[PDB]
Order: sequence, then structure tokens, then C-alpha cells
Amino acid sequence: FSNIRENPVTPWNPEPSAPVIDPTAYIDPQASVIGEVTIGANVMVSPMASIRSDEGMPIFVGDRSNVQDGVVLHALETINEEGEPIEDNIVEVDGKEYAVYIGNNVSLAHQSQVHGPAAVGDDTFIGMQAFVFKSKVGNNCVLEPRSAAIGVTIPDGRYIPAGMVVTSQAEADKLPEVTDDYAYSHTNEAVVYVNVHLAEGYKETS
Amino acid sequence: FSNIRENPVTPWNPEPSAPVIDPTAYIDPQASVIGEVTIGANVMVSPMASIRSDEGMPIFVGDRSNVQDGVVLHALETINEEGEPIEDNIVEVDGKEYAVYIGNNVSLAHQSQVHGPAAVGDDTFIGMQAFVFKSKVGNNCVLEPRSAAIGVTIPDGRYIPAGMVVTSQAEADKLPEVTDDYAYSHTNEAVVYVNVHLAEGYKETS
Amino acid sequence: FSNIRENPVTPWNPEPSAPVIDPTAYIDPQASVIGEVTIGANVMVSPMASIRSDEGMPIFVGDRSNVQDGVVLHALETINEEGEPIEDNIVEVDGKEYAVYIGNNVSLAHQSQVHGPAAVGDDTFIGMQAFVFKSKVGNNCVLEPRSAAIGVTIPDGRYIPAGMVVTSQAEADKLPEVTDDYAYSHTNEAVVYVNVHLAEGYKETS
Ligand SMILES: [Zn+2]
Ligand SMILES: [Zn+2]
Ligand SMILES: [Zn+2]
Repeated sequence: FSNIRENPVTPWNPEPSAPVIDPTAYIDPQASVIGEVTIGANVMVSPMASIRSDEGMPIFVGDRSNVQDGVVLHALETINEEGEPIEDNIVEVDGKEYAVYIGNNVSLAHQSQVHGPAAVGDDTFIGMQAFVFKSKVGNNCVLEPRSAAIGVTIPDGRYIPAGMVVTSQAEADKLPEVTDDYAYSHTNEAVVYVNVHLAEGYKETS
Repeated sequence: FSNIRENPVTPWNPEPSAPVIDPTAYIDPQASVIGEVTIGANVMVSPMASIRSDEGMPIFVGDRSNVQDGVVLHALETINEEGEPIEDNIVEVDGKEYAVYIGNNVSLAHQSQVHGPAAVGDDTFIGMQAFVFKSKVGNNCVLEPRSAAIGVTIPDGRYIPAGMVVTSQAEADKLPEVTDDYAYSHTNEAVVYVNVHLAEGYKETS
Repeated sequence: FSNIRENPVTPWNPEPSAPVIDPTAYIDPQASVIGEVTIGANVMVSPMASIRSDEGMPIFVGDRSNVQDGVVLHALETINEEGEPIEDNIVEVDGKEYAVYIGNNVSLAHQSQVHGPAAVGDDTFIGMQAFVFKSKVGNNCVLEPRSAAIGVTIPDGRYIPAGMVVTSQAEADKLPEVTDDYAYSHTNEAVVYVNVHLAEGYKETS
């Protein structure tokens, strides 16, 4: 079998698409990448990740971002039966439409999940086992381990404390701000540096 | 290696069993299905799922149900050392005994887990990253993302709010009811429709 | 591809290392084990687990311990750019340094994760979907399903209630004690017995 493959023909997908992966990205052999996916340069996709763009599409992962072990990306249907685009399930980023948009320099840590409709802004850390669904996470944010954002917009530069499940815009508006002395303030740039280097190192083993 | 395989011989499993999978089910090549498992028609098993019936057995997945990416099904021992059935670890559904019973038209969403002893009634949605263990989830229920049911019975037609961990029968008795205007009221039938079509589409690629 | 493999050359890893696995351990073909890892005797590594010692290293798993389906072990960098050991990210156990140390007779249940720097004492159960990061879990402990220990030390013989996220030493100091009548008091020794037997049974299929 191939772990990088096209999505299947369905009522909402007349024409199958294969992933477009930059030559500098590393897809582990035990990761799965299916369908209408764009993977940017220097991205590291770890073992057991599953990026599956067969329902809601497309799923984009920007440059120097990392999709860690066991992370799932998938999305709610973006085209219904009759060929109609379901706009509630589509996010818009820089004038383009996506089912899931992961920006540049974003870390999706181990066992986290981003389910479309969703967008994750540049230089944000999505912590271990965290969860994002029907939400827009701004740039320079931090979702600590086991936090979750569902149905909300997380303003730029804010963090979600470990274990907190954010389901209302009123709650997302009062999240705390990332400051220089906040414990995860430098976490994402370290992770990004590491993962870019791991992608290169692992590419030299293939 | 084969990803669909028999369980190993152990003190509690004198005779190995191989999965019984309907020809219309789709098992992704990167899913794992081991042992005394029954998979029904039109079921979709996604990448990185692990259905492992080697301890507690059998594990059943009914018709038109879906086991999404990274979902784990496994169960506590159902036969002890001396060949004795441990009745506390066995669930009974329609006069038959199972370690894990997943009914028909049930969605086990991405990264959720159902650990036996457990039963999940027809047309219920088990949300992303949710958890069911030592529990009986009725039919037409909804476990929102990151909810959990442990050691309880979830009455038919109720939902568990995102992030809520239900560990007592008193709590399960007062869960809210699914109504037409509840946000996840039509989620499972949409997921089921989609996953049945994905199973067929993916079967046409094999 | 090989699922058991060396870590890549990076700025912090001049010399690649391959896993040292006891002949009596069983590594499922759909598990991934990468880099500077030591796996002890009679250990069972299940489908979809990912043990990845490519950043923080080494990762040790002691005798008769089990790494269940979808469990991730990984760790923060232990050597920085300039070849300097980052002592805050290194744990010390019996006079030896590790990125992640999993002791003997420890169960890492399905979908849990232990992220270095971290140590987990002998005969402790890390429950389904639980999370340990920047913490030291003592021996004879129980992390119930969906519990978490972050940045703390969990004293020997204590348990963390299902769903509880422990982030402060004040909180970890007041956790409840495991007693004979506590519900998970015999869980780990049962799991260990089972998993040792599964490792042997599965080794007889290879
Ligand atoms: Zn989905
Ligand atoms: Zn289990
Ligand atoms: Zn990591």
C-alpha cells in the first residue's frame, strides 16, 4: 500500500485529488496523508499522524509547520449531495477557502487534533492532546496540553490553560495573554526549529 | 505483515480467532484489526484505528458504523486464568455476550476510545477524543468531544457536554436530552451517511 | 520501511543510535520505535504506539512494562545547539540520566502519553488517554483515565482521579492514597500479568 494517496470518488468528490507535498517536507512512512492536501516546505509529519482530506477539503499545512505523532486532521463536509458548498463548514484565510487551514510555523503536538472547519494562525503551538474544532485560532497563540477550542475565535497572542475547554466567544475573549514570562512563551519557536531540523535529518534517511 | 490478523495463544485464549469482516466493510491498510472481532456491513475503519480483541473478547462493530482515525477498541479480560468467565467484564446485548459491543449506525469519531466492558447503542455519536469504559451508552445519544462515560449507564437520547467526565449513575441520570434544536442533534446521521459512502468509495480503490 | 529504526543526524545528534530491544519484548509491526531507546524484557508494544527518541534522549522502558495502542513517548531537547545538556529537560533515576524513564511493571494504557522530561516509577498504571509531562510519577501510583500530571511530582502510592489535571506541587501533595478498597488498587498488576502473556503469545506468531 501507499501511505500518500488520493481520496476516493464519492457523491461530493467527482474527481479524486492527490496530496501536493513540497520536496523538502518529510512524511514518515507510518503517517497517512490522503486526498486534497497541501503540505508546505520543511514540514515534519510524524509516525501515526493521519491527514485525511476526503470529506471536507482542502486541508493545508503551511511552511515549517509540524504534525506530530498521532495528530489527526479531518473535516466536516464542505460540499453537500447536490454539489452545494456548505459555507458554515468552510474557513477563509487570505482570500482562499479551506476545510482546515494550518498556518506557517505552527506546531500540532503529539495526539492533538484539528477538525474542520478550522484555521490555526502562524506561530501558534497546539499542545499535546489538545483539540480545535469549528474554531479560528489566531497567530502567536498557545493551546496548552489538553486544552480545547470549540466553536470560537481565539484572539491573536492569547493562551488556553492546560485542560480548559473553551466553547463560548465570551470565554475566548477573556483568555490570558502570552507574555515574555509566560511558561510557554518560547515553546513554539523552539519546537519549530527542532522540527525543521528533524525533517531535514529524516529526509537524509530516505 | 498483515494488519488483519488472529489473536495470539494465551492462557485465556486456547484457540486463536481471526476477524469476521463483511465484504462491504473497508479496513484501511494502516488500521489494525486483531482477533475475535466482528465487523458489519458498510463499516469504514480509518487509518491508525486499532481494534484489538486479544484480552476481553469478542468485540463487535455493527452495520453502517464507523471507527475513525486513531480510535482504539480493547477490553478487560473476559476469561480468567482458570478458564472462568469474569461476568463483571462482559456486557449482554440482545441475549448475546460481548467484551465491547458497538451497535449499528454508531460513529466513533477521531481519537475516541471504547474500552470493554462496554456497549454503545445504535445511532449514537461518540465524539472526538471522547472515552467510554465500563459503561452502557444508550441509543440516540451524543458524547460531545472530550466527554467521557466511566462506570455508568447513559440513558437513551441523552448527551454529554464537551469535556464532561461522567463517573456516577446519579450524574448520568441527569444528563440533558437531545432535542431537535440541540447542536449535535443531526450530527450522527450525517456522519453515518458520509462514512457509508466513504467505505464504498475506498472499497473501489482496493 | 522498517518500523524499528535509527534516529536521524541533527545538530544535537551527531551519531545516530538504534533501539536496544530485549529479545523477549514484542514490538507490533504497526508500532514505531525510533532512536536512542532501551526496551526491557517481556515488554509488549501495541499497534500505533510511537516511541521516538530523536529530540530528547534516551527513552527507557523497563522490564515487564507495556506501551499500549496509540501511546506516544517523546521528549524535549536534552542537548542544545552548542552541544550543551539542558539539565531542566533531563530526569535522573538510580544515578542515570534519561529524557523519559518508564520503570518496571508500568502500564501505559491506550492513547496515554508520557513526554519528557519525565519519569514513571515501578508498578504504576498510567490510564487511558492520561498525560504526564515535566513530572515524576512515583511507584505504585494510579493515573485514572484522562488524568494528567504536568510540572509536578506525584508521591509514591497516590492516585489521580479520572479527568483531573494536576499542575501544581501543592495539588500533587494532597492527592488521595491508593488503598486496598480503591477501585484501581489491583488494576496494574492485572494489566502487567496480561501484557507479559500477550508479549509471549505475540512473539510466537513472529
Ligand atoms: Zn472528521
Ligand atoms: Zn485495554
Ligand atoms: Zn515532543
